[PDB]
Amino acid sequence: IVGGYTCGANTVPYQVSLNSGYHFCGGSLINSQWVVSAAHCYKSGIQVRLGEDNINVVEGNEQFISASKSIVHPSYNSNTLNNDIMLIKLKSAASLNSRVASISLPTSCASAGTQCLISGWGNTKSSGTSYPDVLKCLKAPILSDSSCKSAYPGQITSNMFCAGYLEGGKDSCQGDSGGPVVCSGKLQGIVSWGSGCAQKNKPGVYTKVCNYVSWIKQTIASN
Ligand SMILES: [Ca+2]
Repeated sequence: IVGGYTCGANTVPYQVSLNSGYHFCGGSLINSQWVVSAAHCYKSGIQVRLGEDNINVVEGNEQFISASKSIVHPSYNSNTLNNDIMLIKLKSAASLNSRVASISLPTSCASAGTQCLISGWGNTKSSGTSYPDVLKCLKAPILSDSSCKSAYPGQITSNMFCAGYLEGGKDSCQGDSGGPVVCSGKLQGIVSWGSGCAQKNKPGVYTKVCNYVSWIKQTIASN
């Protein structure tokens, strides 16, 4: 997250860190045994880390649970990042409390102008690199589809939306991928891609979760 603020320990209780010996992507807890992330975060041997603030210090609220199964969306296209969404099933159910909690799926798509919360442990610089150890937060609005397509000609599908600031300075970034975009207490987006980070006229692009609620619910119900 570039230009954000320190969330505070366990103030984003649905935020997960995906770990393969190191943090490499975010994700969102959507019930006690399932996590949603980005398909471009796929790898084998994922450990899901819940209840994290400082990802380099054991602080006492963590739950570490291995993935038993990963399901990349059937139509994921790694060249265009269309359908950039993946489901991860935990080997055992998480213990839910005030600091580890699930985020609700949306019943409707959010409109442009809605304010959302984006969070992650990604890079905090637009040039160069600095990775934080504690979770960072950013409040940002959903941009109109017209602004989004004008910023990224020929690249925005109906499964993507833009959020952020056309002036630049505030954005998600590398290492935030897979993490949540929450608006009005519902999961509306997944950190997916962008050109650089926090660059003028290049806002973040996010997977549009409301298009996938049917697939998510059907998949969870039979796996
Ligand atoms: Ca920790």
